[PDB]
Amino acid sequence: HHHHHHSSGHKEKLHTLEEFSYEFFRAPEKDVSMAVLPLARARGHLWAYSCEPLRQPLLKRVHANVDLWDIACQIFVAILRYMGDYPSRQAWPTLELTDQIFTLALQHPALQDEVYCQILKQLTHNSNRHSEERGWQLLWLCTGLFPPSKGLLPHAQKFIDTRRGKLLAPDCSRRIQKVLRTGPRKQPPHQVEVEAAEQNVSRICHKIYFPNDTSEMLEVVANTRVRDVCDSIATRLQLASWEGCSLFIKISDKVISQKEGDFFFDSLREVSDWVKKNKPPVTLPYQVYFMRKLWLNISPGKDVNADTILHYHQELPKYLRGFHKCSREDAIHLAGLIYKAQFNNDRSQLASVPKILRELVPENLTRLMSSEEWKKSILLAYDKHKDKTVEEAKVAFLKWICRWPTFGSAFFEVKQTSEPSYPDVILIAINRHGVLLIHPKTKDLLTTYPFTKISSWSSGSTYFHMALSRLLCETSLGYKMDDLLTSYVQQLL
Repeated sequence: HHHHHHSSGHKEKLHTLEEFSYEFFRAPEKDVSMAVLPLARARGHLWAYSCEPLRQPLLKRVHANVDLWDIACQIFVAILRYMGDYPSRQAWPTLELTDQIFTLALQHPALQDEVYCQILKQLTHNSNRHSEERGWQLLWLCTGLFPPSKGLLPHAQKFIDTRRGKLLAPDCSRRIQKVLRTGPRKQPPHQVEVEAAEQNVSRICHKIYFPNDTSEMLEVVANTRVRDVCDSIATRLQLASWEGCSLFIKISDKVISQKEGDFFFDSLREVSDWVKKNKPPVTLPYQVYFMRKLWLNISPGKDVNADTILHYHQELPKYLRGFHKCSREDAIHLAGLIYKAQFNNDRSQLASVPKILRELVPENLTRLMSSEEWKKSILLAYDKHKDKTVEEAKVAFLKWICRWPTFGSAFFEVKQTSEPSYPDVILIAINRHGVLLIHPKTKDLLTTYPFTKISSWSSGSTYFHMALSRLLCETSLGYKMDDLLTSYVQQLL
Protein backbone atom coordinates (compact mmCIF):
# COMPACT_ATOMS: atom_id res chain seq x y z
CA HIS A 1 0.00 0.00 0.00
CA HIS A 2 2.99 2.43 -0.60
CA HIS A 3 1.33 3.27 -3.98
CA HIS A 4 -1.49 4.89 -1.85
CA HIS A 5 -2.08 8.28 -0.26
CA HIS A 6 -3.92 7.73 3.05
CA SER A 7 -6.23 10.20 4.79
CA SER A 8 -8.57 10.34 7.88
CA GLY A 9 -9.45 14.06 7.75
CA HIS A 10 -7.68 14.79 11.04
CA LYS A 11 -4.14 14.48 12.50
CA GLU A 12 -3.40 10.91 13.61
CA LYS A 13 -1.10 9.98 16.52
CA LEU A 14 2.61 10.41 15.60
CA HIS A 15 3.77 6.96 14.42
CA THR A 16 6.81 5.43 16.23
CA LEU A 17 8.78 2.19 15.65
CA GLU A 18 7.43 0.82 19.02
CA GLU A 19 5.14 -1.85 17.42
CA PHE A 20 7.74 -2.65 14.68
CA SER A 21 10.48 -3.01 17.39
CA TYR A 22 8.51 -5.75 19.24
CA GLU A 23 9.11 -8.14 16.26
CA PHE A 24 12.18 -6.83 14.38
CA PHE A 25 14.34 -5.01 16.96
CA ARG A 26 16.57 -7.15 19.22
CA ALA A 27 16.07 -7.49 23.00
CA PRO A 28 16.53 -4.14 24.87
CA GLU A 29 19.40 -4.22 27.42
CA LYS A 30 17.60 -3.84 30.83
CA ASP A 31 20.44 -3.45 33.44
CA VAL A 32 26.55 -7.78 37.54
CA SER A 33 26.78 -4.33 39.25
CA MET A 34 29.42 -2.70 41.56
CA ALA A 35 28.91 0.54 43.60
CA VAL A 36 32.34 1.87 42.46
CA LEU A 37 31.30 1.79 38.71
CA PRO A 38 29.34 4.86 37.35
CA LEU A 39 25.49 4.60 37.04
CA ALA A 40 25.42 4.83 33.15
CA ARG A 41 22.06 6.71 32.86
CA ALA A 42 19.33 7.47 30.17
CA ARG A 43 17.63 4.02 30.11
CA GLY A 44 14.89 5.03 27.62
CA HIS A 45 13.26 3.24 24.66
CA LEU A 46 15.44 1.54 22.00
CA TRP A 47 13.01 2.83 19.28
CA ALA A 48 13.15 6.42 20.70
CA TYR A 49 15.83 9.24 20.77
CA SER A 50 19.03 8.41 22.71
CA CYS A 51 22.08 10.74 23.07
CA GLU A 52 24.00 7.64 24.36
CA PRO A 53 25.85 5.66 21.62
CA LEU A 54 24.59 2.15 20.70
CA ARG A 55 26.57 -1.02 21.58
CA GLN A 56 24.55 -3.59 19.53
CA PRO A 57 22.65 -3.08 16.20
CA LEU A 58 18.96 -2.05 16.70
CA LEU A 59 17.68 -4.86 14.36
CA LYS A 60 17.65 -8.65 14.93
CA ARG A 61 18.90 -9.38 11.34
CA VAL A 62 21.98 -7.10 11.89
CA HIS A 63 22.50 -8.32 15.50
CA ALA A 64 22.52 -11.95 14.13
CA ASN A 65 25.76 -11.02 12.22
CA VAL A 66 28.65 -10.09 14.59
CA ASP A 67 30.71 -8.60 11.68
CA LEU A 68 27.90 -5.96 11.15
CA TRP A 69 27.96 -4.79 14.86
CA ASP A 70 30.98 -2.54 14.45
CA ILE A 71 29.53 -0.88 11.30
CA ALA A 72 26.08 -0.38 12.97
CA CYS A 73 27.72 1.40 16.01
CA GLN A 74 30.02 3.58 13.82
CA ILE A 75 26.89 4.62 11.79
CA PHE A 76 25.06 5.70 14.98
CA VAL A 77 28.05 7.82 16.16
CA ALA A 78 28.32 9.59 12.76
CA ILE A 79 24.48 10.04 13.08
CA LEU A 80 25.01 11.67 16.60
CA ARG A 81 27.93 13.80 15.41
CA TYR A 82 25.91 14.95 12.34
CA MET A 83 22.80 15.86 14.44
CA GLY A 84 24.99 17.72 17.02
CA ASP A 85 24.25 15.28 19.94
CA TYR A 86 27.90 14.14 20.40
CA PRO A 87 30.89 15.81 22.29
CA SER A 88 32.48 17.00 19.00
CA ARG A 89 35.50 19.19 19.85
CA GLN A 90 37.03 17.83 16.59
CA ALA A 91 34.74 19.46 13.97
CA TRP A 92 34.40 16.58 11.41
CA PRO A 93 33.64 17.66 7.78
CA THR A 94 29.96 16.83 7.04
CA LEU A 95 30.97 14.59 4.03
CA GLU A 96 33.13 12.31 6.25
CA LEU A 97 30.00 11.92 8.49
CA THR A 98 27.57 11.28 5.57
CA ASP A 99 30.09 8.83 3.92
CA GLN A 100 30.36 6.97 7.25
CA ILE A 101 26.52 6.89 7.57
CA PHE A 102 25.68 5.60 4.03
CA THR A 103 28.70 4.09 2.20
CA LEU A 104 28.62 0.51 3.59
CA ALA A 105 24.74 0.37 3.57
CA LEU A 106 24.97 0.66 -0.29
CA GLN A 107 27.39 -2.35 -0.19
CA HIS A 108 25.46 -4.44 2.44
CA PRO A 109 21.61 -4.17 1.92
CA ALA A 110 21.13 -5.65 5.45
CA LEU A 111 22.37 -2.27 6.84
CA GLN A 112 19.79 -0.36 4.72
CA ASP A 113 16.92 -0.90 7.25
CA GLU A 114 19.37 -0.36 10.17
CA VAL A 115 20.26 3.18 8.83
CA TYR A 116 16.44 4.00 8.45
CA CYS A 117 15.63 2.68 11.97
CA GLN A 118 18.53 4.68 13.56
CA ILE A 119 17.40 7.92 11.91
CA LEU A 120 13.74 7.32 12.77
CA LYS A 121 14.74 6.39 16.37
CA GLN A 122 16.61 9.72 16.63
CA LEU A 123 13.59 11.61 15.23
CA THR A 124 11.30 9.98 17.88
CA HIS A 125 10.78 11.91 21.24
CA ASN A 126 13.61 14.32 20.31
CA SER A 127 13.18 17.55 22.37
CA ASN A 128 16.06 19.26 20.57
CA ARG A 129 14.88 21.42 17.60
CA HIS A 130 18.44 21.55 16.13
CA SER A 131 18.92 17.75 16.27
CA GLU A 132 15.40 17.11 14.84
CA GLU A 133 16.05 19.49 11.91
CA ARG A 134 19.34 17.62 11.21
CA GLY A 135 17.69 14.21 11.58
CA TRP A 136 15.16 15.11 8.80
CA GLN A 137 18.13 16.14 6.62
CA LEU A 138 19.66 12.64 6.96
CA LEU A 139 16.30 10.94 6.20
CA TRP A 140 16.03 13.25 3.18
CA LEU A 141 19.52 12.10 2.04
CA CYS A 142 18.63 8.40 2.74
CA THR A 143 15.31 8.45 0.68
CA GLY A 144 17.35 9.47 -2.38
CA LEU A 145 19.71 6.46 -2.03
CA PHE A 146 17.78 3.34 -1.09
CA PRO A 147 14.24 2.53 0.06
CA PRO A 148 13.28 0.68 3.30
CA SER A 149 12.49 -3.09 2.97
CA LYS A 150 8.95 -4.61 2.48
CA GLY A 151 8.53 -5.00 6.27
CA LEU A 152 9.92 -1.55 7.14
CA LEU A 153 8.37 0.57 4.30
CA PRO A 154 4.69 0.75 5.71
CA HIS A 155 6.13 1.98 9.12
CA ALA A 156 8.61 4.45 7.50
CA GLN A 157 5.73 5.81 5.26
CA LYS A 158 3.43 6.24 8.32
CA PHE A 159 6.30 7.94 10.26
CA ILE A 160 6.52 10.59 7.42
CA ASP A 161 2.68 10.71 6.87
CA THR A 162 1.97 11.52 10.58
CA ARG A 163 4.63 14.31 10.44
CA ARG A 164 3.60 15.80 7.01
CA GLY A 165 4.00 19.24 8.71
CA LYS A 166 7.84 18.91 8.77
CA LEU A 167 9.62 20.96 6.09
CA LEU A 168 11.44 18.01 4.39
CA ALA A 169 8.78 15.29 5.15
CA PRO A 170 6.62 15.67 1.89
CA ASP A 171 9.89 15.37 -0.11
CA CYS A 172 11.13 12.25 1.82
CA SER A 173 7.85 10.43 0.94
CA ARG A 174 8.07 11.53 -2.78
CA ARG A 175 11.75 10.35 -2.81
CA ILE A 176 10.95 6.84 -1.51
CA GLN A 177 8.49 6.58 -4.50
CA LYS A 178 11.35 7.62 -6.89
CA VAL A 179 14.10 5.30 -5.52
CA LEU A 180 11.60 2.32 -5.82
CA ARG A 181 11.04 3.21 -9.53
CA THR A 182 14.68 3.85 -10.63
CA GLY A 183 16.58 1.67 -8.18
CA PRO A 184 19.26 2.42 -5.55
CA ARG A 185 22.33 4.67 -5.90
CA LYS A 186 25.88 3.27 -6.13
CA GLN A 187 27.56 6.16 -4.26
CA PRO A 188 26.90 7.89 -0.91
CA PRO A 189 25.56 11.54 -1.01
CA HIS A 190 27.66 14.09 -2.91
CA GLN A 191 29.14 17.43 -1.56
CA VAL A 192 26.30 19.33 -3.44
CA GLU A 193 23.60 16.92 -2.08
CA VAL A 194 24.94 17.38 1.51
CA GLU A 195 25.24 21.22 1.27
CA ALA A 196 21.55 21.43 0.05
CA ALA A 197 20.48 19.09 2.87
CA GLU A 198 22.33 21.31 5.45
CA GLN A 199 20.52 24.49 4.21
CA ASN A 200 17.14 22.58 4.30
CA VAL A 201 16.77 23.10 0.52
CA SER A 202 15.32 20.25 -1.56
CA ARG A 203 16.00 21.75 -5.07
CA ILE A 204 19.49 21.65 -6.67
CA CYS A 205 20.81 23.33 -9.86
CA HIS A 206 24.22 22.35 -11.29
CA LYS A 207 26.15 24.55 -13.72
CA ILE A 208 26.93 23.02 -17.12
CA TYR A 209 29.41 24.69 -19.54
CA PHE A 210 29.07 24.73 -23.34
CA PRO A 211 31.80 25.06 -26.04
CA ASN A 212 30.50 28.57 -26.99
CA ASP A 213 31.68 30.09 -23.68
CA THR A 214 28.19 29.92 -22.07
CA SER A 215 26.61 28.04 -19.20
CA GLU A 216 23.18 26.96 -17.94
CA MET A 217 21.88 25.96 -14.54
CA LEU A 218 20.38 22.43 -14.84
CA GLU A 219 17.98 21.02 -12.23
CA VAL A 220 19.23 17.73 -10.63
CA VAL A 221 17.72 15.26 -8.03
CA ALA A 222 19.34 12.19 -6.27
CA ASN A 223 17.85 9.79 -8.92
CA THR A 224 18.81 12.02 -12.00
CA ARG A 225 20.75 10.05 -14.62
CA VAL A 226 23.55 11.53 -16.81
CA ARG A 227 21.19 10.99 -19.86
CA ASP A 228 18.30 12.88 -18.09
CA VAL A 229 20.55 15.99 -17.81
CA CYS A 230 21.34 15.70 -21.58
CA ASP A 231 17.59 15.48 -22.42
CA SER A 232 17.14 18.66 -20.31
CA ILE A 233 20.18 20.38 -22.03
CA ALA A 234 18.81 19.42 -25.53
CA THR A 235 15.33 20.92 -24.61
CA ARG A 236 17.11 24.04 -23.16
CA LEU A 237 19.39 24.69 -26.21
CA GLN A 238 16.59 23.45 -28.61
CA LEU A 239 18.74 20.79 -30.28
CA ALA A 240 16.96 18.33 -32.65
CA SER A 241 19.08 15.53 -31.09
CA TRP A 242 21.93 15.02 -28.60
CA GLU A 243 22.88 11.63 -30.08
CA GLY A 244 26.70 11.44 -29.95
CA CYS A 245 26.84 14.17 -27.25
CA SER A 246 28.02 13.54 -23.74
CA LEU A 247 28.76 15.28 -20.39
CA PHE A 248 32.45 15.56 -19.29
CA ILE A 249 34.19 16.30 -15.99
CA LYS A 250 37.23 18.60 -16.34
CA ILE A 251 39.11 17.73 -13.13
CA SER A 252 42.90 17.98 -12.46
CA ASP A 253 44.79 17.50 -15.82
CA LYS A 254 41.91 15.23 -17.02
CA VAL A 255 38.70 15.65 -19.18
CA ILE A 256 36.67 12.45 -18.34
CA SER A 257 33.41 11.50 -20.17
CA GLN A 258 30.32 10.48 -18.05
CA LYS A 259 28.37 7.21 -18.65
CA GLU A 260 24.81 8.01 -19.86
CA GLY A 261 23.01 5.36 -17.71
CA ASP A 262 24.88 6.17 -14.48
CA PHE A 263 23.21 8.44 -11.85
CA PHE A 264 24.65 12.04 -12.19
CA PHE A 265 25.77 12.17 -8.48
CA ASP A 266 27.17 8.59 -8.61
CA SER A 267 29.12 9.53 -11.78
CA LEU A 268 30.53 12.73 -10.05
CA ARG A 269 31.89 10.84 -7.00
CA GLU A 270 33.23 7.82 -9.05
CA VAL A 271 35.31 10.10 -11.34
CA SER A 272 36.66 12.21 -8.41
CA ASP A 273 37.62 9.01 -6.49
CA TRP A 274 39.46 7.73 -9.61
CA VAL A 275 41.31 11.05 -10.08
CA LYS A 276 42.11 11.30 -6.30
CA LYS A 277 43.76 7.80 -6.33
CA ASN A 278 45.70 8.29 -9.59
CA LYS A 279 47.41 11.57 -8.40
CA PRO A 280 49.74 10.57 -5.37
CA PRO A 281 41.85 14.98 1.93
CA VAL A 282 40.47 18.27 0.43
CA THR A 283 37.75 18.02 -2.31
CA LEU A 284 38.78 18.44 -5.93
CA PRO A 285 37.36 21.36 -7.97
CA TYR A 286 35.76 20.33 -11.27
CA GLN A 287 33.74 21.69 -14.16
CA VAL A 288 30.94 19.88 -15.99
CA TYR A 289 30.95 20.34 -19.80
CA PHE A 290 28.38 19.25 -22.44
CA MET A 291 30.04 18.57 -25.83
CA ARG A 292 29.86 16.31 -28.91
CA LYS A 293 31.96 13.14 -28.40
CA LEU A 294 31.32 11.04 -31.53
CA TRP A 295 31.19 12.89 -34.85
CA LEU A 296 29.13 10.33 -36.90
CA ASN A 297 26.56 11.44 -39.56
CA ILE A 298 27.05 15.23 -38.91
CA SER A 299 25.35 17.40 -41.58
CA PRO A 300 25.81 21.21 -41.17
CA GLY A 301 22.48 23.01 -41.60
CA LYS A 302 20.30 20.04 -40.41
CA ASP A 303 20.55 21.20 -36.72
CA VAL A 304 21.56 24.92 -36.76
CA ASN A 305 21.36 25.26 -32.90
CA ALA A 306 23.87 22.38 -32.41
CA ASP A 307 26.02 23.87 -35.25
CA THR A 308 26.30 27.40 -33.74
CA ILE A 309 26.45 26.35 -30.02
CA LEU A 310 28.50 23.10 -30.23
CA HIS A 311 30.06 22.13 -33.63
CA TYR A 312 31.51 25.53 -34.55
CA HIS A 313 33.16 26.24 -31.21
CA GLN A 314 34.47 22.64 -31.15
CA GLU A 315 35.91 22.64 -34.68
CA LEU A 316 37.21 26.24 -34.50
CA PRO A 317 40.12 25.74 -31.92
CA LYS A 318 41.23 22.47 -33.71
CA TYR A 319 41.42 24.22 -37.12
CA LEU A 320 43.41 27.08 -35.45
CA ARG A 321 45.96 24.62 -33.98
CA GLY A 322 46.60 23.74 -37.64
CA PHE A 323 45.60 20.05 -37.39
CA HIS A 324 44.09 20.00 -40.86
CA LYS A 325 45.79 19.98 -44.26
CA CYS A 326 44.64 23.28 -45.81
CA SER A 327 45.97 26.00 -48.20
CA ARG A 328 46.60 29.77 -47.95
CA GLU A 329 43.38 30.21 -50.06
CA ASP A 330 41.30 28.02 -47.69
CA ALA A 331 42.83 30.01 -44.73
CA ILE A 332 41.73 33.36 -46.30
CA HIS A 333 38.20 32.04 -47.14
CA LEU A 334 37.79 30.52 -43.60
CA ALA A 335 39.34 33.55 -41.72
CA GLY A 336 36.63 35.79 -43.24
CA LEU A 337 33.90 33.46 -41.93
CA ILE A 338 35.64 33.19 -38.47
CA TYR A 339 35.88 37.06 -38.40
CA LYS A 340 32.11 37.44 -39.24
CA ALA A 341 31.04 34.83 -36.56
CA GLN A 342 32.95 36.82 -33.86
CA PHE A 343 32.73 40.52 -34.89
CA ASN A 344 29.56 40.53 -37.13
CA ASN A 345 29.57 44.15 -38.54
CA ASP A 346 32.56 45.64 -36.61
CA ARG A 347 35.18 45.90 -39.40
CA SER A 348 37.67 47.99 -37.34
CA GLN A 349 38.71 45.18 -34.86
CA LEU A 350 41.01 43.57 -37.53
CA ALA A 351 43.37 46.61 -37.27
CA SER A 352 42.62 47.57 -33.58
CA VAL A 353 43.05 44.16 -31.80
CA PRO A 354 46.73 43.01 -31.43
CA LYS A 355 47.58 39.30 -32.09
CA ILE A 356 44.06 38.97 -33.76
CA LEU A 357 45.61 36.83 -36.58
CA ARG A 358 46.04 34.03 -33.92
CA GLU A 359 42.18 33.91 -33.59
CA LEU A 360 41.66 33.74 -37.39
CA VAL A 361 44.47 31.69 -38.98
CA PRO A 362 45.96 28.18 -38.26
CA GLU A 363 49.25 28.56 -36.26
CA ASN A 364 51.20 26.56 -38.94
CA LEU A 365 50.03 28.75 -41.95
CA THR A 366 50.65 32.17 -40.18
CA ARG A 367 54.18 32.61 -41.81
CA LEU A 368 52.74 32.45 -45.43
CA MET A 369 51.88 36.19 -45.67
CA SER A 370 52.84 39.30 -43.62
CA SER A 371 50.49 40.89 -41.00
CA GLU A 372 49.14 43.61 -43.41
CA GLU A 373 48.70 40.98 -46.17
CA TRP A 374 46.47 38.62 -44.06
CA LYS A 375 44.54 41.76 -42.86
CA LYS A 376 44.01 42.87 -46.55
CA SER A 377 42.91 39.36 -47.85
CA ILE A 378 40.67 38.66 -44.77
CA LEU A 379 38.76 42.05 -45.12
CA LEU A 380 37.96 41.18 -48.79
CA ALA A 381 36.72 37.63 -47.86
CA TYR A 382 34.69 39.11 -44.93
CA ASP A 383 33.01 41.83 -47.08
CA LYS A 384 31.40 38.89 -49.00
CA HIS A 385 29.38 38.05 -45.75
CA LYS A 386 27.60 41.41 -45.20
CA ASP A 387 24.16 39.84 -45.96
CA LYS A 388 24.85 36.75 -43.76
CA THR A 389 24.10 36.36 -40.01
CA VAL A 390 26.73 35.24 -37.43
CA GLU A 391 24.79 31.88 -37.49
CA GLU A 392 24.91 31.55 -41.34
CA ALA A 393 28.72 32.21 -41.20
CA LYS A 394 29.18 29.42 -38.55
CA VAL A 395 27.15 26.92 -40.70
CA ALA A 396 29.09 27.97 -43.90
CA PHE A 397 32.42 27.46 -42.01
CA LEU A 398 31.22 23.90 -41.15
CA LYS A 399 29.78 23.01 -44.63
CA TRP A 400 33.23 23.85 -46.20
CA ILE A 401 35.24 21.57 -43.77
CA CYS A 402 32.69 18.77 -42.91
CA ARG A 403 33.88 16.46 -45.74
CA TRP A 404 37.58 16.79 -44.60
CA PRO A 405 39.02 13.39 -43.49
CA THR A 406 40.17 14.99 -40.19
CA PHE A 407 36.91 16.91 -39.57
CA GLY A 408 35.21 16.04 -36.26
CA SER A 409 38.26 14.32 -34.70
CA ALA A 410 40.16 14.19 -31.38
CA PHE A 411 43.86 14.98 -31.76
CA PHE A 412 46.79 13.55 -29.76
CA GLU A 413 50.48 14.59 -30.22
CA VAL A 414 52.16 11.34 -29.13
CA LYS A 415 55.77 10.00 -29.23
CA GLN A 416 55.87 6.78 -31.33
CA THR A 417 58.56 4.05 -31.17
CA SER A 418 56.64 1.38 -33.25
CA GLU A 419 57.37 2.16 -36.99
CA PRO A 420 60.75 3.83 -37.78
CA SER A 421 59.15 4.60 -41.21
CA TYR A 422 57.12 7.47 -39.53
CA PRO A 423 58.66 10.45 -37.56
CA ASP A 424 59.40 10.28 -33.78
CA VAL A 425 56.66 12.75 -32.71
CA ILE A 426 53.37 11.97 -34.55
CA LEU A 427 49.73 13.33 -34.59
CA ILE A 428 46.86 10.86 -34.00
CA ALA A 429 43.19 11.57 -34.92
CA ILE A 430 40.17 9.48 -33.83
CA ASN A 431 36.99 10.09 -35.90
CA ARG A 432 34.25 8.32 -37.97
CA HIS A 433 36.93 6.67 -40.24
CA GLY A 434 39.02 5.19 -37.40
CA VAL A 435 42.49 5.88 -35.98
CA LEU A 436 44.28 8.23 -38.41
CA LEU A 437 48.07 8.73 -38.42
CA ILE A 438 49.22 12.19 -39.59
CA HIS A 439 52.68 13.72 -40.20
CA PRO A 440 53.11 16.89 -38.00
CA LYS A 441 55.23 18.89 -40.55
CA THR A 442 53.32 18.13 -43.82
CA LYS A 443 49.75 17.29 -42.60
CA ASP A 444 49.65 14.13 -44.90
CA LEU A 445 47.78 10.98 -43.84
CA LEU A 446 50.50 8.35 -43.02
CA THR A 447 47.88 5.51 -42.48
CA THR A 448 44.23 4.84 -41.41
CA TYR A 449 43.39 1.97 -39.06
CA PRO A 450 39.59 1.28 -39.38
CA PHE A 451 37.59 0.04 -36.33
CA THR A 452 36.78 -3.30 -38.14
CA LYS A 453 40.54 -4.03 -38.32
CA ILE A 454 41.55 -3.03 -34.69
CA SER A 455 41.99 -6.09 -32.36
CA SER A 456 43.19 -4.66 -28.98
CA TRP A 457 44.37 -1.48 -27.18
CA SER A 458 45.89 -0.79 -23.78
CA SER A 459 46.82 2.38 -21.87
CA GLY A 460 48.80 3.21 -18.77
CA SER A 461 49.56 6.62 -17.27
CA THR A 462 52.70 6.93 -19.48
CA TYR A 463 51.55 5.23 -22.77
CA PHE A 464 48.94 3.98 -25.30
CA HIS A 465 49.25 0.81 -27.48
CA MET A 466 47.20 -0.61 -30.39
CA ALA A 467 47.17 -3.90 -32.40
CA LEU A 468 46.05 -5.26 -35.83
CA SER A 469 51.03 -4.14 -37.35
CA ARG A 470 51.33 -2.91 -33.71
CA LEU A 471 51.26 0.81 -32.67
CA LEU A 472 53.29 2.06 -29.61
CA CYS A 473 52.62 5.65 -28.31
CA GLU A 474 54.13 7.53 -25.35
CA THR A 475 51.34 9.85 -24.09
CA SER A 476 49.70 11.02 -20.85
CA LEU A 477 46.39 11.15 -22.84
CA GLY A 478 46.10 7.31 -23.00
CA TYR A 479 42.85 7.32 -20.88
CA LYS A 480 41.06 9.62 -23.42
CA MET A 481 42.26 7.56 -26.46
CA ASP A 482 41.29 4.25 -24.72
CA ASP A 483 37.86 5.80 -23.89
CA LEU A 484 37.20 7.39 -27.33
CA LEU A 485 38.28 4.24 -29.23
CA THR A 486 36.11 1.95 -26.95
CA SER A 487 33.17 4.43 -27.38
CA TYR A 488 33.52 4.62 -31.19
CA VAL A 489 33.98 0.78 -31.50
CA GLN A 490 30.86 0.22 -29.19
CA GLN A 491 28.64 2.20 -31.69
CA LEU A 492 26.77 -0.89 -33.20
CA LEU A 493 22.98 -1.19 -33.90
